[PDB]
Amino acid sequence: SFLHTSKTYLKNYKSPIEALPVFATMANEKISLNISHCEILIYAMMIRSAQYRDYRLPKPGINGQFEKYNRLMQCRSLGGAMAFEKQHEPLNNPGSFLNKMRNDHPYDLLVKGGKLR
Amino acid sequence: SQLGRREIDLTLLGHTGLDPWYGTTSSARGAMFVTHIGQAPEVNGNESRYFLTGAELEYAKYTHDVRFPEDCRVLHVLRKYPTGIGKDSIRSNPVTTIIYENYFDKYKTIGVLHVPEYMSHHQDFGYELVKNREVWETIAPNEMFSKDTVIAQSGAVKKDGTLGMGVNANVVFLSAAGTIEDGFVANKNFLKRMMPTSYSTAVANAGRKAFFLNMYGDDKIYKPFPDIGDVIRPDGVIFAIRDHDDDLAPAEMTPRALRTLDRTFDRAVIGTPGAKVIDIDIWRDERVNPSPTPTGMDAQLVKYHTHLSSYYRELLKIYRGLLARRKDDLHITEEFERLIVTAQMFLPQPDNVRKLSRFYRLDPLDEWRVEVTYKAQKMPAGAFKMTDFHGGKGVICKVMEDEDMPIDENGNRADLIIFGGSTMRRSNYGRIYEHGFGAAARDLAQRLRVEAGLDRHAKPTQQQLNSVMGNTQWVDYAFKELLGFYEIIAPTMHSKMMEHPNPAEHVKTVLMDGFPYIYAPVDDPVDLMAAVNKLINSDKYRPHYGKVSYRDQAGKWVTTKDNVLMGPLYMMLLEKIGEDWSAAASVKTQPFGLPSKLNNADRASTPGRETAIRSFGESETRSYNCTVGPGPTAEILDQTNNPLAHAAVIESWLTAEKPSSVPVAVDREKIPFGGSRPVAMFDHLLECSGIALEYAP
Amino acid sequence: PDPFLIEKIRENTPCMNPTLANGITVEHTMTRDPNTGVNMTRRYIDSLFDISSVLFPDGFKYEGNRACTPLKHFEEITREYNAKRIANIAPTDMYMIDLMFSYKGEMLYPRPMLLPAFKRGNMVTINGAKYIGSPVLTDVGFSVLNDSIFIPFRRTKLTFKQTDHHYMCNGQRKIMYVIWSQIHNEMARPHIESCLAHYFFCQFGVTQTFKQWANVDVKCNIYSSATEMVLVIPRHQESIFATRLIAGFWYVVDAFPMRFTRPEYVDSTNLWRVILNIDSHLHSFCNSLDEMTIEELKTVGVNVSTIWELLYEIMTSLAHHLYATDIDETSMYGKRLTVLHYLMSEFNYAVSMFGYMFQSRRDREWTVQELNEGLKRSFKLQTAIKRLTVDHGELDTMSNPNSSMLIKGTSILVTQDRAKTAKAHNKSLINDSSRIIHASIAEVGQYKNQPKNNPDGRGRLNMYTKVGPTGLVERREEVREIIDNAQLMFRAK
Amino acid sequence: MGLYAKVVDHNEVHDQFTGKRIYANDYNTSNSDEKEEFDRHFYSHFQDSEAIESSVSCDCRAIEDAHKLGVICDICNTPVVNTSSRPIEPSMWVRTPKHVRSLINPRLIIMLTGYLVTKEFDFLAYLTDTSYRYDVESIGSKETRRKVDRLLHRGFERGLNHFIDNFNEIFQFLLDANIISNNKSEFAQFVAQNKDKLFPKYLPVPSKLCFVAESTTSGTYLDKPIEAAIDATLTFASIDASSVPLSPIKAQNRTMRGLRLYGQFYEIYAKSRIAQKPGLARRHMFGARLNATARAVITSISDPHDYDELHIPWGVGCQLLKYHLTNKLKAKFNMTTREAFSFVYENVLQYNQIIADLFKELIAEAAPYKGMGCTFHRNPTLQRGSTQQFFITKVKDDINDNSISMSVLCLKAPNADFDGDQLNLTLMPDVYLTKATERIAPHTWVLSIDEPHEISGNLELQGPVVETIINWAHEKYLPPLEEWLK
Amino acid sequence: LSEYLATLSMFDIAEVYNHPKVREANHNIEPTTYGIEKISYGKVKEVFNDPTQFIGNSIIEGLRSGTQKTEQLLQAFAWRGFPTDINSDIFKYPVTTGYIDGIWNLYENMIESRSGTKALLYNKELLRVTEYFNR
RNA sequence: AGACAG
DNA sequence: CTTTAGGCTTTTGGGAACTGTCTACAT
DNA sequence: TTCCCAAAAGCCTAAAG
Ligand SMILES: [Zn+2]
Repeated sequence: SFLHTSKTYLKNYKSPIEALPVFATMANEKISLNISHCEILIYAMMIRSAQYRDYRLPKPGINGQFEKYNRLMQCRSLGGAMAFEKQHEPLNNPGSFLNKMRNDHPYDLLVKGGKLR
Repeated sequence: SQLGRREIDLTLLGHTGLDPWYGTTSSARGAMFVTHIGQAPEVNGNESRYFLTGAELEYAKYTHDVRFPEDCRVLHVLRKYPTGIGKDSIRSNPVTTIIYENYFDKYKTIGVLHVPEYMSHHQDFGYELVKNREVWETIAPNEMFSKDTVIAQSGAVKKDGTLGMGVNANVVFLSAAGTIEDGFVANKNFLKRMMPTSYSTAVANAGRKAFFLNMYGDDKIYKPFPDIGDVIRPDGVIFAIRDHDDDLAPAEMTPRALRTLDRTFDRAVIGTPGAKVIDIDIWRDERVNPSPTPTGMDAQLVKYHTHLSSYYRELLKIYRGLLARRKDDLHITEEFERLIVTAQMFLPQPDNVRKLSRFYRLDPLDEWRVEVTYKAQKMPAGAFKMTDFHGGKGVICKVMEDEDMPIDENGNRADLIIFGGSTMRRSNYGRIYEHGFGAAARDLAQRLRVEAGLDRHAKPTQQQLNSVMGNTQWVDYAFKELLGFYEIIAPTMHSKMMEHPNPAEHVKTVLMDGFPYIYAPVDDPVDLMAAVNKLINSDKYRPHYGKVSYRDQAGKWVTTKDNVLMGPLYMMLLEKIGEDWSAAASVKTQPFGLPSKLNNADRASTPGRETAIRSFGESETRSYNCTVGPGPTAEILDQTNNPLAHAAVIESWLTAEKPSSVPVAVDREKIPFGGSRPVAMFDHLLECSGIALEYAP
Repeated sequence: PDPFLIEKIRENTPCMNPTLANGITVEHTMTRDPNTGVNMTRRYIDSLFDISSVLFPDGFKYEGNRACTPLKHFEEITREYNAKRIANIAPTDMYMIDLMFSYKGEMLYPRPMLLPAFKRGNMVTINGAKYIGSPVLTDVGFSVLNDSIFIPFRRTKLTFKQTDHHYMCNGQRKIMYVIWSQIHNEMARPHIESCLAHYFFCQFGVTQTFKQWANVDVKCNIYSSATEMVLVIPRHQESIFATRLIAGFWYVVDAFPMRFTRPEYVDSTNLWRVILNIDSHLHSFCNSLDEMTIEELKTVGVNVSTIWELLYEIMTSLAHHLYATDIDETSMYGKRLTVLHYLMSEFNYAVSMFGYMFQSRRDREWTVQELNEGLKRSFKLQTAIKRLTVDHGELDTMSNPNSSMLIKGTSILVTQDRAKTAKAHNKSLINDSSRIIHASIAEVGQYKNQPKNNPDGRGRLNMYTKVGPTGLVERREEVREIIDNAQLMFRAK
Repeated sequence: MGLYAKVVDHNEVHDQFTGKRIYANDYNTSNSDEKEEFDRHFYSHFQDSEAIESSVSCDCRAIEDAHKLGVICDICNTPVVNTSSRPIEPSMWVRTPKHVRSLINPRLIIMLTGYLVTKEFDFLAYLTDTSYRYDVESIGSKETRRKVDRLLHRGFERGLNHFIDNFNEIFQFLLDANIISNNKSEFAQFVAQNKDKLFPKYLPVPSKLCFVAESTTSGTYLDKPIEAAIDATLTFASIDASSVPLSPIKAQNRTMRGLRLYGQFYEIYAKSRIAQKPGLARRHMFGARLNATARAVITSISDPHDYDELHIPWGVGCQLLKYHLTNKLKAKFNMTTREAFSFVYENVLQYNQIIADLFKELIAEAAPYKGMGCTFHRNPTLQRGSTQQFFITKVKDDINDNSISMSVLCLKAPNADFDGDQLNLTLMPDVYLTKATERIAPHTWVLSIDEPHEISGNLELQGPVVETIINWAHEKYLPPLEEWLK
Repeated sequence: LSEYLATLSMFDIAEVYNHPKVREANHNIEPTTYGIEKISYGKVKEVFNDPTQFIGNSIIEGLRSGTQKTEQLLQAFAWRGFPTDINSDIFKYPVTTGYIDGIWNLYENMIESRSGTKALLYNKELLRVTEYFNR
């Protein structure tokens, strides 16, 4: 629930700098997990300019908001969306047809037969 | 602190009552133990447990056999495939039918009872039925018999009251390298003592579609399949039926072509080689005017069909006589009714009625149907699972010779080697108790064998035991020692043996068996560790806790530096013995090109399974895409999915001077990417919707 | 081994139950009476037909059933059926009976049927496959579940639940449990649920219901709604049942009351039916009680003779099981080991549907042709067997590599939810108050025998269990003592 | 750079086919001949539950030979191609009827179905076809009722030709007030950029392999979603299979009915035969049922060995290395390939010196490696060590050993214990694949992925070896240091 | 090292069991969490952690080198402590006997059986959810 | 979708 | 004043471990 | 079967011509 009256969801945080320690403590309470892994997971959770419907990873890594799991999976790369649930949702989505800059996922090369270009 | 008091009965725990020391093992180990009891096949060499509880008596009492359900008079005895000498002679008779009459009833119900040479319930394991000699000889028409009379009982049921589930192995707890992780180290002799018997059935249909080949006969004599009591070829192959084509007559119907088996384009059923054939069941549709099988290749088929037809005709005649005698008073057992109906389905119908279109689960039947049932003895040498009647389950990871196994100074040879520390982790300590106690008891018996002028590890002859019994003094002394040991171990058994009529018989039985069998009940008032301390701190009854010498993997004969104790554990074999290995260089393909699953007829046609294993799932392809670049993973999945790529791989294997270390398997220039069937299907289906996934420009 | 040692071991050992070791399914299915040679299945069929005989048009007598000759068995199995005398070659352990009816002293066409013919050890062979027939541990008259009284009938599988509701008495707010039960299957302003008192008011008048089921009068102490109408009750003639009726009335009235304008219409019946008009459903509910349910309820300790008596008992005497239950769902004592009622579920359903769709057509004269057509369309050859291998979860596949039927064959119990198996469900078995530790396991079932089917002790059957006639799990006294103490510890706080 | 979806112009696909173009409009059906031809084009038939023998065949089951490759069958006017490698192309085509302006793109239909189609009212149906029956007072909602009232007050013509011709204004009105209420910017931009591709004249009816009918005893098994597609095609057939020619309004209504059936079919098929846990994307597009693969119980070697050393047994070695053995037999001995297969299969359950020598020579000819490269899998695949590369070194001479001697050291990388577990083995058919798999070799999981400078705990020695080392090193075989000096 | 193997039998278990401090730590115990899992287990840990008490014993030599986790040996030689039901609740009455001695009562056997059942269920269904989250 | 094996 | 936008609360629907073996299936 | 969680429906409240 964290990764994907007051609760502690990840999307509620403004910047990842103040969001990492909470997740680090929460994980380290029971599982000894390195800070680098937590940073990688949170940075995977991130999104740059969510208003402009841009879903690729922010650079350098702070200039960008957070986003929920399903929107990131179904709005980042259709190749990665095919391996996750509800493929008809991104297939039947106007945004998927817009020529927007997108990130690359390994399943792309598996979504097609292996053609690089 | 009431440490020696157990407020439990054998009644509150059934299968857990099969062993004592149940409370010294963790509950997970006990549940696994009961499951392994459920999953254990029957071994040819069955022996009673050294430590006995009252449960084994009940479990032996309630087993599978051939029982007369009521006080009945045997009316008829019938036997398939009559035994003797002649032209159409049969070596062995599989099944005997007994038609009996349940008298002492107003109805006098007539029933049927089948006595086969075996009884099988698991898919590939069974057990031979040993017939009671005192009863089987008396089986005759017009004879008297009691209720619940036993015939053809399992070999696991002993002559006395006990059920044999496993084999007593002189286990040694050494942390040898052979027992890394969860394994066993076994010798050839003990594994010979544990050979499961496997009963299997092979079904082949030959009609207008195909005809049997010649695999068990010479040029002169045509034999499609082995006779009853025959042995399968060194390459286990039966039937090998070939499709019937007239235009290919001078090619695939010559005498050499019939004997020769083409692995492709022919249909064989491949069982265990060297497996003796138990029996054969033949079904024939005799009301087809053009017989699909050409003349010459229907000798054994007609032979066995004639024998079966005579058997079922005699059954039908018996029923007809009974009906003509007692119309409207012929209340019969349901099994007898079903047998008569099966006989009617077997025998041909009269010409005034349409013929029977026989089926087997929606599967049509054409002309000849052959069911060959055969038995084999599996030799365990690796990948065979074993359990120690506790939570400890393992796999045979090393098989050595009898000489190479650990041997004590007394001469006791180890049958198994187990890593001791596992007991410290899985927390199944009862084993050790058994182990420990067994050793002491064994040594005690051996001690008597040394004090009676006998030899250890050698069953004395009746003359030697008679000579030993000549003097009462030593017999009484040995019985007193046995009483003391029982008092140390089992006070209940101590009282029982105090109330003993003939101690000389007990001593003689102990000497003959070589081990004093111990009755250790579930509600046994024993402090276990107190008994262990008593055995350790005693001049007698103490097991020989000395050095043990064995042979390591380097061939040296090395003696262990610290004292090692050898003790009898009651082992048991499990199912999942292997034989399900599925290696397949190339797998047959669906019309939509992709490997598929194996149907029954097409899965029982290859030596070992030929399944296409899904070793690339979503998780596996995840790991590959991440560890290695997606390129090679896509190449592997393209070789598997695209049939042309797989054909290119096989062509590269075949057309290379070095089939190993091929420079490039598929020349991607000749076979470009994108030809994989699932991906092409997905892309085409999307294009039919008006969309297509393409790389960003 | 020493023969004397084995003799003493036998002497100092309690024997198991020949009823359970040889196969309890065998005893409850294929046991013949000595006075007359008739199986348990045949007697069960006769009992079912005698129960359903109340719905016959005065002359359609059910004569009985006979055992079919194997000549006739083969002739009937293998019929012409469009010039293809199709026969299924397989062991298929079965036996054929024929049900015979009579009409005004003349015979009809007998209807043949097939029956499983269990062997010793709970073993059957169906279509060439060896199956094991396990009994089902069923509650005798009704089950008490997390918050519910679950009562099965021949047709319906009803559940009585409860909720809380508020009502004003003498100007002060009071809280009472309203007991409801959804009965209209098509059912699945605040949303409420069909209260039992709502059914009372839908059948009888409100004043009629109060007068008939209590010594209480109604006007239109003082009872009134919370958040109009006023129900006044004599100051001394009060009862818990009357208060429950008041609570149910206000539960049904407080959220709805746009259809309540003149309170006197509350004394009627059509208004209540409109509030709930499927008079066919109402009549089926009224005549939805049969003899087996009445007998089981008498066995448990209830005296139902009519379904309205059942509703009164639940509202007054059995409601104790809904909030603070003396018995517990966790135990397994006082339970039946039923076999036939689950094996013949298909046949029971077929007989019920035949009776209902035969009475529901007409009450006029019945012609022999129409009766024969109905029997042909109702009682086929494989009526009770077509769904044995797919719809019944008590018939498992035998995979025993042993000569002993005790370890895996004859010592399997199946819970009702696992007995149906048509659901294909997974309750996760952890967040369930049903699967709590109970000492009953030690006497009924086998703890430390923990298959993945039921990882607790209820999966298997204790082989020393004392089971009396008609498959009722009795309690052995001696061990019971110890067992009692254990149970207290299991509930230590 | 990413992977986005692109709208395909069906007219371009129709023009690029350049083969045998047969249309579904011209199947009048209602008679044996045309129904059978339609069943041949559609309805990939499997007559009996039996393995087919035609490796290469035409559309008809008449040319069973395989040497006739590319020969145009006179019966079907279709070339003969491999059954497994049969190209996946649309089986049929559908053109605009004589009184219909064009056809709506099924993607556009599916996109508009999410918003226009509602439980209380079908906006797209009302806007497109005329034979749609509705009751305004029967609308049990409020937002839907207001949308319906606004649409009625706007007053569009309810003809398909009007909807296609004036699609811009109708779509703008749909955008404006409340009708879609979300994703307005993306959907409007999508319509504005791909307007020309949303109304193709021709529409493809999917491949014969998409639709499967398996006839057997007790009938003919089909699927559920296929049904919808069938109806759609049949609808267009009924456009031309009319005794009385339909009026343009009726033709538009039937065309819209067929298009809606197509949209429903594609939506249901994407939801069921792709999206579900078993399907196409999640079952076959990302790996399924490799060839040259074995699976066996892991029994190992407790002997001085190498960690990158594996011992495949006799049966697994013979069946897995079937074509390697065939190549060796053909190269050395004057044996035909049939004799090679016969020898190999005959000697799977039996031992001989020849095949053992062939295994040894294969492993030796795998020169710059310990043996034949392969991958070894333990399920479930959790860690890097669940999948690891090994090198086959020797088939076991014991026929009774159906065992796999993976190294002791590499056991802890997966959760592999010798308790009766079967693991998977994939034979690498190439040196390039072996070099690629070298990144999955065990030496990759030595360094812990969760500690900066520490070797992973998976390299720790097993129980028996550690206990032996303890009993050897930690023994009092010498006096203490003070007594040793003194 | 083909002769420096490790061996297990009743003698090692007796050697650990007969130690007087272990016997004291297995008697006169209040049946509470503090009185069992902090006092008696503390005494047994002190006995095991002493580098002089047990020398040449395979069990404790393995224990001192991490071959055996301390928890299983504690549950064996010392009192088994408060098994769990299918739901993760603790029974009020603990188990008086460890695994080296026999747990022969009915209450204790049933509660440890429920611990095993908990193990099976927490394996199966928790894997079912955990692998999906991992994916 | 039920059982079994890991 | 009338007619739509905005954000919170309900309701609904897809989804819920991997590999292998075996089992079921016409009236 | 029951718990997760997002997406569409639906509802009161508020701002501009
Ligand atoms: Zn053709």
